[PDB]
Amino acid sequence: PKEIRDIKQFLVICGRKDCKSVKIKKNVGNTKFKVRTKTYLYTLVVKDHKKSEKIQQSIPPNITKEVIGK
Amino acid sequence: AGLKLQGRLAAALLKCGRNRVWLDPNETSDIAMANSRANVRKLIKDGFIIRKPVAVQSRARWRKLRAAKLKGRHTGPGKRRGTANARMPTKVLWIQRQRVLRRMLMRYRDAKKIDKHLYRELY
Amino acid sequence: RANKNQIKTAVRKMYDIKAARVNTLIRPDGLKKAYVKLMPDNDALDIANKIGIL
Amino acid sequence: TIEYKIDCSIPAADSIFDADLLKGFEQFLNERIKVKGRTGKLRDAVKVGIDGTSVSIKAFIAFSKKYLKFLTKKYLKKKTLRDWLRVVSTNKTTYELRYFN
Amino acid sequence: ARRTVKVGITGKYGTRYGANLRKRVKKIEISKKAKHFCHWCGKFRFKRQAVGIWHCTSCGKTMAGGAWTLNTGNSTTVRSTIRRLREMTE
Amino acid sequence: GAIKTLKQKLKYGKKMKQNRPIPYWVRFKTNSKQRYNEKRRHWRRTKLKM
RNA sequence: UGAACUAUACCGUUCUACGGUGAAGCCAUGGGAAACUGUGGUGGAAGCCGGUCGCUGUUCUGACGUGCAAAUUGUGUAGCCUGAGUGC
RNA sequence: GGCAGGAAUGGCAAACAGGCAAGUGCGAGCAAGAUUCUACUGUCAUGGGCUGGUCGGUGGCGACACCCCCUCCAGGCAUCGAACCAGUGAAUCCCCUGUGGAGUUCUCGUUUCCUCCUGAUGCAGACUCACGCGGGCUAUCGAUCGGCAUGACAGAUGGUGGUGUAUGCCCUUCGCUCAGCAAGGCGGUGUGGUCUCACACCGAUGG
RNA sequence: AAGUGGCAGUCACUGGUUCCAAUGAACAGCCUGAAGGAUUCCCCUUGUGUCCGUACUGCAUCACCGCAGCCGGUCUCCUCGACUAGACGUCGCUUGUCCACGGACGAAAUGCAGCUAAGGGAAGUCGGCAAACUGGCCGUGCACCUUUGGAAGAUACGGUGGCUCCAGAGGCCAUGGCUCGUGUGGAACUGUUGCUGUGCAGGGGAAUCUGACUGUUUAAUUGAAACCCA
Ligand SMILES: [Zn+2]
Repeated sequence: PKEIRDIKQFLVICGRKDCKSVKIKKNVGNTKFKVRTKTYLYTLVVKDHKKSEKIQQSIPPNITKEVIGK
Repeated sequence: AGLKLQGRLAAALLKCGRNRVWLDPNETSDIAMANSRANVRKLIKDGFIIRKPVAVQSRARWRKLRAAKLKGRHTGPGKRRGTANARMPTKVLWIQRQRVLRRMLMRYRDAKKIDKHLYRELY
Repeated sequence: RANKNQIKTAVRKMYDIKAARVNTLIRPDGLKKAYVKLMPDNDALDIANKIGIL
Repeated sequence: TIEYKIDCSIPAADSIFDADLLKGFEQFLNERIKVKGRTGKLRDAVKVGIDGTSVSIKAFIAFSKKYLKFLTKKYLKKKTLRDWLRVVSTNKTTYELRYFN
Repeated sequence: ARRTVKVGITGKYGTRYGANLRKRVKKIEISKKAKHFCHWCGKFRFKRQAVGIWHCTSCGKTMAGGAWTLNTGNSTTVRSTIRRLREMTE
Repeated sequence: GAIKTLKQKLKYGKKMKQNRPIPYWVRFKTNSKQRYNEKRRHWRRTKLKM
């Protein structure tokens, strides 16, 4: 897997035809977005508690946004 | 073989071994009607099959004895079986002595405490 | 002596189903067994009720 | 100054650890709580009180909770109630006296 | 302290093989093990790699000569005779 | 062990297939037929050369 | 016909506790006019020693000797165990 | 078919040597296979289709670093004995503090036992003066200054350039941080009907 | 911000050091350079990855060989805790197992095994055969002879527990906090003199013949003074 440097790289990865789904893990420490392109899972870790909400909004509506958190 | 299949499946599902698995003797019938790993899972969830806690190899004796030995209590000449070099090697004693003394000399050399001629002397 | 490719084409010809993958044993007696994993769109149960496996 | 609780409500509702087995337990604690490895040295370090159906250990000093579990198990053993009750951690700074299922 | 009197490097052989043979192998093995003088770099650095091969750890040179010593005696005289023969038939 | 040749595996499979008792209906064949299978191996008793 | 036991050569490859002892080389140092030399360490050699696995097979002329066994066996006793070692 | 190259026949032979690339849940679920199925997360080798102006360029004093096909020759990796010493890392093992569960409690024991975990992979990061593990090389300076020094258990070095210093440069074993990844696992505590089983909650991501 | 709880054996790597009259493969494959030459400008049986082995056993007490379900033999890998020098030996967690034809009767004689034995101490016997003595470690110390290396652990003497102390080595953070010698020496007390308390664990000395040594050997009666060696 690979990490994402920042949210603009996150968004350009989300804006690809080979990307299919974003998993959203809601941790106590942080919140991370796992984009499943082919050959790689791109994780973006963000610690802010409403930057995560704005990023989940930024995510285009064509992507399956699977929220994981237990 | 009455409950051998169930014991094997339970050992697998419990990650211990058939000698830590406890099959309820008052539920032998329902245990014998298990027939599958799914039903053994059900039985384990129901309590008719248990993972027995690992037996004890307590270390309190060794710990007290070790505290006393560090105090110097059971280390006399009547308790030593191996030669002094086999218990504590003279070579590793020399190695750590040389390292200690060279570290000390080199700390003193880095500071303006000794000349380099005095350093080489003592080295 | 069927290859996995032979088995793929033969499966798609007998029952027009796209095989996602084929794995093959030669079972002890000397028969050759084949698992044919269908594409997710296909349904091995909906195909078996045709073939007669029920 | 940490708080710790031992919840005796489950037995006190069934009249087993209800009336003054609780105060006997409190006195057991006042006897046996060890501070720096000594007994009777719990003055200005540990105060045991009772919020009714649950005992409350207030700790000015670095105190342990597994120690309280140990001492409640000792009191249950001395009162023979351990055959019927279990100490269970239901919350940090809290133990509870439950029944066996 | 001094650990032997006559036996030298031949202490490894202990009591075996005979005194007069341990003598010869001592004379040989002292040289086989010693570092010899490099007439190229001027340092006593030739280590015997194999039989007849001597590598200099400072200069890096690699020379062929001598089973147990860098230069045999016949080699040192052959160099001289060949030199003088070339000198005369220049 | 696990390592085999395809030829060896085919032969072992044929031996497994042969290791079978006579059908029940065979004794009743009018002209008195075989009663039991006299060519029947067992892994313990007799080993295959192979 | 046979080198599946077994003998040996080659190709590839494996295995070798724990100690004793203390060779060369080296460091400090005492003596001496010098050549040389005393002492304390370091170092870790050897078809070196004890000894485990292991291999071999001394002795009891033990067991068994219609055996566990057409050669094994002992709650023994022994040989070697860094090598000309060892197996595949 | 022409031209130009092109000594030295074709193979067999190692399931231990050479030789591309996969890990975890050892599970979704097995009665019985599993680095093979499965869910995730990856890696490798290789093919086809499509879209008057040509010695790749640059930075560094240097060790070097960065971004943007063809022939022949010279080398190298593959690649190689054994033993011994020292170092670092791994897992194992143990200790301290704390948690969760369990055993003992006639007396003592803040006690005894288990658990508290982290794989491949990443053109991710910080060091690499290994300021944790060490070799090589570079530049500057030019030593024994008359008592040579540096660094090692032992070696070992040094005007064929020591010590000291620095944008130092390189490679490698690691280790560490992040992603994988906590959702999993481990020790538990419960709810719901129950069923030919899903949910909830808690408990070191310690030194 | 981004080694580090500890240290033991194993493994890996690293830096070396020793040994050799021994120097410890090849090929495929891959890469770099040197010199030349030449230079039009995302999608596809989820592309291809086809073929064969894939159960279980496997130092087996029943899966192989030995006529067998034979105390024999048979290749490699991993390998915990305590005592200890320990991969010895003894016991224990994990794992696995209670299977070897059994039962009664204190169980004759004889036997095969384990032990003891007064007084004597080889008088037994071809012969000290067999068993016994000794046994680890620490300190002191050690003769003849010698190829100067050894002999040698010569021979020998003393000690060894438990507890309470006294000394004694290092490291990190910053001369205080913390970690900190199971590794040593001394002393006091103590005990029905006894402590390597168990398993384990040299008896020693003095000569003659002989082979120098180490190594080899008749699988299944001879291990030797035989063979080999330098
Ligand atoms: Zn030279």
